[PDB]
Amino acid sequence: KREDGRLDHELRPVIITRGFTENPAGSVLIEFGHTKVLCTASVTEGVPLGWLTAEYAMLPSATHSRSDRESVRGRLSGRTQEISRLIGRSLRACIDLAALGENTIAIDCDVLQADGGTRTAAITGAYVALADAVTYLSAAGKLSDPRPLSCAIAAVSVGVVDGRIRVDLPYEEDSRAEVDMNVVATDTGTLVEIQGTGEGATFARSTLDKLLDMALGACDTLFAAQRDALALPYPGVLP
Amino acid sequence: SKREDGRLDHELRPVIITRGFTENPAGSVLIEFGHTKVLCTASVTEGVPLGWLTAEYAMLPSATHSRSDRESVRGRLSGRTQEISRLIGRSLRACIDLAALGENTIAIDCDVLQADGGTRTAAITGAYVALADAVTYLSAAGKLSDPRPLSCAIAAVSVGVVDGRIRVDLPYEEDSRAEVDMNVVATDTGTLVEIQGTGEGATFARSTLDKLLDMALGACDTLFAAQRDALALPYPGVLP
Amino acid sequence: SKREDGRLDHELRPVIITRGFTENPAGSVLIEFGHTKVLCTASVTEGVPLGWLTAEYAMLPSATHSRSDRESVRGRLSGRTQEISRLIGRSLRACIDLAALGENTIAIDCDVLQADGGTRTAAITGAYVALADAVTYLSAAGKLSDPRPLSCAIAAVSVGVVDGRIRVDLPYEEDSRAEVDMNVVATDTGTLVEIQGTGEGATFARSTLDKLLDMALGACDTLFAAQRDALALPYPGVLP
Amino acid sequence: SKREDGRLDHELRPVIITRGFTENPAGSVLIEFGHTKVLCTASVTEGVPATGLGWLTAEYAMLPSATHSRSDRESVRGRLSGRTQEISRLIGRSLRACIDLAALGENTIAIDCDVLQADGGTRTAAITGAYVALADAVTYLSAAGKLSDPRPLSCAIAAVSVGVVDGRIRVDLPYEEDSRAEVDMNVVATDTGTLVEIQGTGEGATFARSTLDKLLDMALGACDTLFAAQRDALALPYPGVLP
Amino acid sequence: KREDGRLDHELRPVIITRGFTENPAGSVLIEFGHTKVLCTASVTEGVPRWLGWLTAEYAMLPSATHSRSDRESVRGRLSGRTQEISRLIGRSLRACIDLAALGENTIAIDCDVLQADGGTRTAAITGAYVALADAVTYLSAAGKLSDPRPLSCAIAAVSVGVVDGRIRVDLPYEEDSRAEVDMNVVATDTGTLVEIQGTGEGATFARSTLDKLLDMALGACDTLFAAQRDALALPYPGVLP
Amino acid sequence: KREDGRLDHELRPVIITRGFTENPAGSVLIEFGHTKVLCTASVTEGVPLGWLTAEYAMLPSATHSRSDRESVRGRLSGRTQEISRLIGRSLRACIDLAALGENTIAIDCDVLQADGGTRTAAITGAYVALADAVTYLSAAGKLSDPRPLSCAIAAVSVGVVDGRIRVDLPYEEDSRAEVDMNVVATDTGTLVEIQGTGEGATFARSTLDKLLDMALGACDTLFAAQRDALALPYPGVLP
Repeated sequence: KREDGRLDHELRPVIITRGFTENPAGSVLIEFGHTKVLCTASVTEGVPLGWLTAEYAMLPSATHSRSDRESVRGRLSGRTQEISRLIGRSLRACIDLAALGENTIAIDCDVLQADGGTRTAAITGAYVALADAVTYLSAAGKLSDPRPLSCAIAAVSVGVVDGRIRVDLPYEEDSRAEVDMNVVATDTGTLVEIQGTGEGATFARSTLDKLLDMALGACDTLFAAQRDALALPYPGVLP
Repeated sequence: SKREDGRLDHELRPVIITRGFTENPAGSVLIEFGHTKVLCTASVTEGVPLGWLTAEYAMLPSATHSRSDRESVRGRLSGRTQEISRLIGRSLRACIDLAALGENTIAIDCDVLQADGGTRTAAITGAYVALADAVTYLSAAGKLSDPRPLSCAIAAVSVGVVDGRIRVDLPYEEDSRAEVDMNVVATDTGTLVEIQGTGEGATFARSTLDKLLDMALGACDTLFAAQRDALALPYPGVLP
Repeated sequence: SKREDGRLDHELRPVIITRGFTENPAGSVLIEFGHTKVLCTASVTEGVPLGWLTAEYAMLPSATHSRSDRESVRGRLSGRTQEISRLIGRSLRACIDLAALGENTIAIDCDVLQADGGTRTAAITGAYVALADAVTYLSAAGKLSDPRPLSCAIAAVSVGVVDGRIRVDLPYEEDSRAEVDMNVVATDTGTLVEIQGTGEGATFARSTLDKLLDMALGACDTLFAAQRDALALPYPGVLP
Repeated sequence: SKREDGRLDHELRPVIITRGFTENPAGSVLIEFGHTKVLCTASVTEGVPATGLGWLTAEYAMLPSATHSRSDRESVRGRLSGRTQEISRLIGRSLRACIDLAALGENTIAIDCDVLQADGGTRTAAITGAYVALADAVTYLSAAGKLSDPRPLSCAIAAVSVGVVDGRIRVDLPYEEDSRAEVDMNVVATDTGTLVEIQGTGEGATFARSTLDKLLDMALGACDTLFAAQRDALALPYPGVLP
Repeated sequence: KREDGRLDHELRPVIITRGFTENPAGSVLIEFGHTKVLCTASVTEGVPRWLGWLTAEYAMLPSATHSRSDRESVRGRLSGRTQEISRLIGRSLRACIDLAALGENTIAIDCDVLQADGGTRTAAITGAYVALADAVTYLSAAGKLSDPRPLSCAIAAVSVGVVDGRIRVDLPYEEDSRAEVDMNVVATDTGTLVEIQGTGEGATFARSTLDKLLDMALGACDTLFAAQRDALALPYPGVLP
Repeated sequence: KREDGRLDHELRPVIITRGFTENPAGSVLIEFGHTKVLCTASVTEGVPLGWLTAEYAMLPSATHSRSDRESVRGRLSGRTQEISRLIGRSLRACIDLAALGENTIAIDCDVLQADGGTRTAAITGAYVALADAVTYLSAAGKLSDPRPLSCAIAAVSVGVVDGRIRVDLPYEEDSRAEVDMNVVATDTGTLVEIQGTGEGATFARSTLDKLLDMALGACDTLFAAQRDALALPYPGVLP
């Protein structure tokens, strides 16, 4: 067994809390084990066909050692930009921006604690926030079509650690992985993206297929967790 | 007769203090003043630029009623951010013996998850508890030059004149109509630390100041008790 | 009994106010608090971004005893700068009826030519005189909805506990020793705008606060007089 | 052949590799994928910014006039675009996968990829060209006797864009094809039959796993041509005067 | 003889290649010996804040210098040298163009140094003019010109200074660093001056020296103007509108 | 005819006020007509052979219409950097940095009011400040050479306005000059730089002769003004 007592194919405990804050149309605190990310979906009137932007960031204290605030430093880190763009791509893949009307949805993912898999947790939670924002826009009757979402989005890290394929890697496993990867998938039997291979690793087709098989199994578990959380009543006051 | 949320003029919104909200920081405190939520962390490092303490305040884009642009993306800190950041630094350093801490550095981070008025005062109140936990952590690791670095407790609350009445801890609703606004920082040893941030366009008589101070200082006593209650619990994590 | 510059605890440094120091701005005021020299200007423009006023404070690199780095060259505004800039803007707006001004904008610039303590209080005191000249200018150009946009006068002074004594208008040396010190922003009507904390962070008794306010408000009276004397002269324009 | 430039779906644009385009850097390669043009240089430095292993960094930029309509300089805006940082990081990650930094010794190689003309596939061209520049930088260091081992390079790196355009799977997409593709991505591979990365590009889309397999098939088939083009160019004499 | 193999009045081999890239209306790779600069002219309709306008920007690729230099976009700011040279280029090119005759169109000039071995800004100006000409040719063929001949003269520039007690033109990096005094001279094919600038660090000069420097510089520009005409005599290498 | 009643070859009234502020070693308020520039020279304990650096900036209200503060914009204008570099290069031409101590002299030129010829005023004033800074340093025994200054620096603007050559152009003339430039010279019969200004224009060789003749005549007057002001005692003293 792993360090956290998990089996190789097991996700960490996933906790999805809708309406963690009240101002955003969507506000979801998602936890993959000790990894905690607050994902919000803010709605505005007027695009700059609707639009969806995505921004990812980590609180200075989220990491084991405190990192400098990017605002203080005066610039975004490369990693930040990389992840933000991944999230933006991932979410747009399952939303019909024409059915959204000329609206703008700003996705914000702020990591409160980082113990590996922060970008995949962020994507998984961001989708729930997006669902709530859409529910909100629907109530306020601002959607060109009642169902802009064509599929659900989830994501999970996967890699070879200690000679074995494992899913949802915490910090310690990730730093030890001979090959690692982030998989974004839909509940409608399709892929959205495979992202961010670990530094210095090259993989064979067979290895890719096995990594995908693992990740897709785990994603199914994520879709269910999302469905369970979304089955509850909207945590706020509908327009 | 009563405020929009049913409160009396002297009553604080419900106060919730959760220590060990995250594991990595030596101190991690989620504090809530009603709907206002601020994550307050205290990170510990060795060396300095006596020890030092620095503080940074920030608001998540979605914390406000309408999303605000991320400062890192905009490429600069807003004036509000530097004002409040410096306030927190001054306030906290007021009750620490940096000479009795070692050549260590405590970085205070206050990140607003939801803004509903009084974020900077909640931030200060929560930051003190985080600091206290950072001091406990340092103590266990045998890093202190003196066993008791903290010389007093810090707390803070907003006060103002809304509807011609002197009220404490203003939400956004009240704070937007306040005839006069401000933030008071005080110690649990009867002393003051700072009075700050008068509402836009607001002026106030000397006599009004004294009533505002009376009220604020009353609420702070409630805050110090809440802090003590929270700090009574065991350290919420693994200790060196 | 006597301070380094031969002053009593309650005495202000010699105050000099020179209007029309430059000709381009509607208001151009060189104010001096002893050795502290601040050029305060008021620029008038078309419309807002009810009129609006903004304020910006900055120190010339050579103003400080040891040359400080130019902010433009550094690539960022210091926190102290934004903090003071905001205070100046708010203070002035507290004694203007923007409606009486009509859609219009007054840009306040306070640039320190020489810093010897109390640069921000000098900047506020001088800025008001520049603002008055800006109003005078706008009136002559017949761009004012109301002839009397100014509802009161604004001045400010530093005060603190130095060498165990309550003292007003602290120079650089006294400021660095100050056990406690602050900037009091007052109106000539009899109200307060702000009491800005400044140090690294300190605690003071409420009775001490009352003393500090008492002396500070007295010194401001002297400042309001200096403002009137200067403003009693003819507009150094450049009349429209 | 229903492609704007006359190509079949599986065909690469004409590839031109010119080594020693400039003479100051240890490696300097102008690479062309049809009308796309990228200058890929490799500058060598003594030491590293601590264990005993060298380092390789990568930066990618587009000249203002490279795009169809002039774009503003990032230096003038005072900010790096997310696109720039994204590509810069991928290039460095891709090249490091085939270089033994220990066997390299404590030397640092700086890869710079500047787009002179942009007509799609600029980051895949950048990667493909950067490897040749890297190889030349290694030849330089080898001759100067600054290597802990004579052969730090364990494989060759190339990349090509692939996607679904006009309902067909196509490789090496120009500007116009890329801007209308249902699905598109950049495949980075080695010449040892392994994958380095599959970089998603564009607005965002979903694709069946069977489609991915087809995309990889054609992309990897195109990379073989790229690997041969790199070989043929490197078979020429070193354009500079090895120490 | 110089370490170059050149005489004191000799320019390094000059190469001008029009249509190096296809996207810009004008695109010229110019080489003063080992110095290589890509000079582009991008046509835009309309005007900034405004007669038409011309802007100029100069930059060096990190590897252009002997030791790789930091990318300005990564630094987070332009260097003073960059803005100094960018402005010099803008003034120089606008001096020989009638922006009225150009209509309300904007020409953006970009000079990116691929390899630096002295005289990069002068090479940039010389190559930029050729690109400007091609841009004017483009606009004409499109018809978006108020007057068929907005160019009133040809612009060229060269470096010159006193090295080892002798006056020389087109200084490489080598001589550039040993120069008692050196500067950049921009001139027209009419024989008039456009600008003299960038005196070497810590150097002063008598008017008699300045006159010697200018005479030398003007001679060299004659050669440059010939090179420009030769290159511009070839057909437009792009695909006219 | 010229607006202010000046002939073509004469300067606006020049006023030089040393010790305008006390903190810096050299502090000079110089005025060319209505142009006012505060030129200071600050000393330091080292360098980056001594060193001299210069910075020029304009107060927002210095111009007819307020200009944006550069620190607020977040970047230096090209004009600012162009002039800063010119000023530092000019002053360095007449000082033996080796003769100077192992110290730096930071030159700051801040324009209080701009009515044309700010940069030539800045240079002309900056030298006087530099002089006082040298006086200060030698009086502190922190100089290696009793006389680091090998010459005096002064500058004036010259151009063609209304078809005729004129010296020291105010704003109204500068904004309509066909040809325009700034001449930096020494008091020892040499030149330092001829900085082109304006939008850009050509001028004949013989025109350059006329421009320099008139400009160099004006500079002599400036050299006089500098001498007279430096003839007065140093305000402050240092044993």
